[PDB]
Amino acid sequence: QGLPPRPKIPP
Amino acid sequence: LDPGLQPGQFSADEAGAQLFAQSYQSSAEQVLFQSVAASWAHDTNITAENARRQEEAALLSQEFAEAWGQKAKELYEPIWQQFTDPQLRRIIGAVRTLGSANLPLAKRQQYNALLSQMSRIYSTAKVCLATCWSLDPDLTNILASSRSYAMLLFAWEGWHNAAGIPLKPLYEDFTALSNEAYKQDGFTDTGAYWRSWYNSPTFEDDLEHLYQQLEPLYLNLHAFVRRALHRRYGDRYINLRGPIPAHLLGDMWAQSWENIYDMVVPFPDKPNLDVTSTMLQQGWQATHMFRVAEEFFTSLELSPMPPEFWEGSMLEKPADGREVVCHASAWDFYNRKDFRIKQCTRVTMDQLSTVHHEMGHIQYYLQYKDLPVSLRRGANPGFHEAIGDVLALSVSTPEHLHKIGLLDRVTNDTESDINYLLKMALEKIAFLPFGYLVDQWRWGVFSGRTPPSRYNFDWWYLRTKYQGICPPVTRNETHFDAGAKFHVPNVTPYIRYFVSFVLQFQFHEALCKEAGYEGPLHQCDIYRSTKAGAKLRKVLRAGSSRPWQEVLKDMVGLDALDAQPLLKYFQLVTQWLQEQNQQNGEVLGWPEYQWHPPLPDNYPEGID
Ligand SMILES: *[C@@H]1O[C@H](CO[C@@H]2O[C@@H](C)[C@@H](O)[C@@H](O)[C@@H]2O)[C@@H](O[C@@H]2O[C@H](CO)[C@@H](O[C@@H]3O[C@H](CO)[C@@H](O)[C@H](O)[C@@H]3O)[C@H](O)[C@H]2NC(C)=O)[C@H](O)[C@H]1NC(C)=O
Ligand SMILES: *[C@@H]1O[C@H](CO[C@@H]2O[C@@H](C)[C@@H](O)[C@@H](O)[C@@H]2O)[C@@H](O[C@@H]2O[C@H](CO)[C@@H](O)[C@H](O)[C@H]2NC(C)=O)[C@H](O)[C@H]1NC(C)=O
Ligand SMILES: *[C@@H]1O[C@H](CO)[C@@H](O[C@@H]2O[C@H](CO)[C@@H](O)[C@H](O)[C@H]2NC(C)=O)[C@H](O)[C@H]1NC(C)=O
Ligand SMILES: [Cl-]
Ligand SMILES: [Cl-]
Ligand SMILES: [Mg+2]
Ligand SMILES: [Zn+2]
Repeated sequence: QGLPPRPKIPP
Repeated sequence: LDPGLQPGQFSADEAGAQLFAQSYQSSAEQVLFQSVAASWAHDTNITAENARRQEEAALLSQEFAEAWGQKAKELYEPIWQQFTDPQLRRIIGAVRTLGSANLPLAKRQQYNALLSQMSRIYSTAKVCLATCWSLDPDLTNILASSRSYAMLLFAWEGWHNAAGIPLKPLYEDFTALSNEAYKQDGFTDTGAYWRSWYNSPTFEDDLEHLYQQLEPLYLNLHAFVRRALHRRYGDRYINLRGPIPAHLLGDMWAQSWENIYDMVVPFPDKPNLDVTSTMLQQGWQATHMFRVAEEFFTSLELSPMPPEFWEGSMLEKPADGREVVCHASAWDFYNRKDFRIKQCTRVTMDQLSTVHHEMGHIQYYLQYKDLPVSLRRGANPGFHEAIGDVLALSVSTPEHLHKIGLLDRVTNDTESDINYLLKMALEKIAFLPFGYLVDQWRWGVFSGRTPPSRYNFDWWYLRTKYQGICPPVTRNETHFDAGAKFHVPNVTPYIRYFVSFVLQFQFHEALCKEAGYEGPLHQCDIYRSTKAGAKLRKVLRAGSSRPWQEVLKDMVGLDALDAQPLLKYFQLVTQWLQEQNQQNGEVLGWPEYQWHPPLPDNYPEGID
């Protein structure tokens, strides 16, 4: 929502 | 908003919603691309100007999201829930969630600037003394390999002070605006929105029940590690009945304990399962790590990385000096062509695992790239985090390491099994309390149970409660130690990692069965199993088009998260650690919960 989804990253 | 990007008119019915969704996707891809591209430009090259460009693209995304969001609600607010097309409901439900686009312009600009500044503070913070260490690689290597208590303390304190303190006022302001935005989507607070992604009315209770099953395994691993640390650091710095000092477990957050494997390995005469030195001895570089990961994927008949990935990715920390976000990440540019990884890759065994983690994200993107943009997500966020970890479970087996030239000697005996399961527990079991606690902290901040006056008090409450660690120097509410963890200032939710550490063993069990493997779960290697590949592919190609409970059921035969596969995988070492701690007369837990270690004499004086 509002922005692009976060880049996917490790724990 | 450029006229080409603005919504037109559509009828107020399901057949118009479908044309709506098609017109949306056409323009959404462009807006996503420019946003992601500007974010990439900033994160690989942290400059004031690139931050300005990234904020303008974010504002454009908010404009777009508001226009199409308000159109979705204008035409479909009371009828979208009864649409016959379930994927179309998921699409409409997403588009009508406005998030930060609910904020007025000035507050949108404030919001976007806070995200930029928090990101810049975290990824450019340094520890000094005047020359200076960055988090990645300098402080990371100190936490992983130094065994000097005072030195580890210097890195741990320096990092938490440098990153956390300046973030606190920004994080307060971000929380308020985030909540203001999502309250206008109907959520009581941002955390309720984050939790809604799992579409389970009993999410928090379900997680609590999983943790109850897992906690005994962590308590025994903890007691055993604590004993090993006591033998090295002595009774002045390790309390056999108190929390472990938070800087001694190999990792800046004590979240993975792999790096202390050499101090805890129960049978040192067996093959050395940490193959980092063999990778060094052998001249492994980043691009070799990524090619070896890729070839596992292609062995399963999943996709290779496209040329655009190899040409666009940032696989090493830039040597040209310039500042980058070093926390590894995987990027979908939403044009169905560009996909990249940004990683400040170091040549180590745990980094090889992280390379697989990130390539699992990319594979998901490649497999669902032709779904509608709104459905280009994991069945739930924990699915996305689990894909690469599942393959890495196969890669780290001694038999697989032998196949790829990293372990010349192989052995199948009970000692070797315990060594392996203990090493995997340092990586997987030790993480569980941290994976669970981080969003308990953030849920309480978002709900207002944890106001700024208790940010650090409540963080350390949870860190002690779950992980049984304590800060090695005194902290107070000027410190903001939660902000010293990447996902907090970079506003990346965390419960996905707890979910994925449970899920990945459910996936591993199902893929091993599918591959025809008939031995112990922890020695399974699905490499070259095309049957396993096809079963994984089905999940990846579903994106978020279907309820995750149904995708999970088709894959593993159950429609819920279940700790039994993880418990089955670890069973031998779970029993072994219990036996050892009893014979050693350990106290399980940390009943001296107030204990903290003293300062070294000549600290920080003698650091040079
Ligand atoms: C490492 O070794 C284990 C143990 O091997 C078993 O125990 C040893 C003490 C020796 O006596 C071995 O001869 C003996 O098999 C291996 O695990 C075993 O794997 C086999 C399959 O390779 C399993 O047997 C099968 O069992 C299924 C039913 O579960 C049948 O349908 C099959 O027809 C087949 O008989 C066996 O159950 C399993 N044993 C245990 C305790 O898990 C393991 O494969 C081996 N690992 C490697 C990498 O070599
Ligand atoms: C909160 O803590 C900071 C710093 O605390 C460090 O840990 C304490 C246990 C103690 O050892 C401090 O001296 C350490 O610096 C406090 O701020 C500092 O306070 C000292 C002593 O008054 C002063 O010399 C420094 O200039 C201050 N600044 C820094 C960066 O150290 C702070 O006063 C504590 N309390 C509050 C309410 O913030
Ligand atoms: C990092 O970002 C800066 C912008 O902040 C880029 O600088 C531009 O570089 C080109 C030449 O390569 C110049 O024509 C521009 O005038 C520069 N802009 C500014 C504001 O200085 C820089 O190129 C980027 N670095 C990399 C490696 O991409
Ligand atoms: Cl997702
Ligand atoms: Cl999540
Ligand atoms: Mg390591
Ligand atoms: Zn990830």
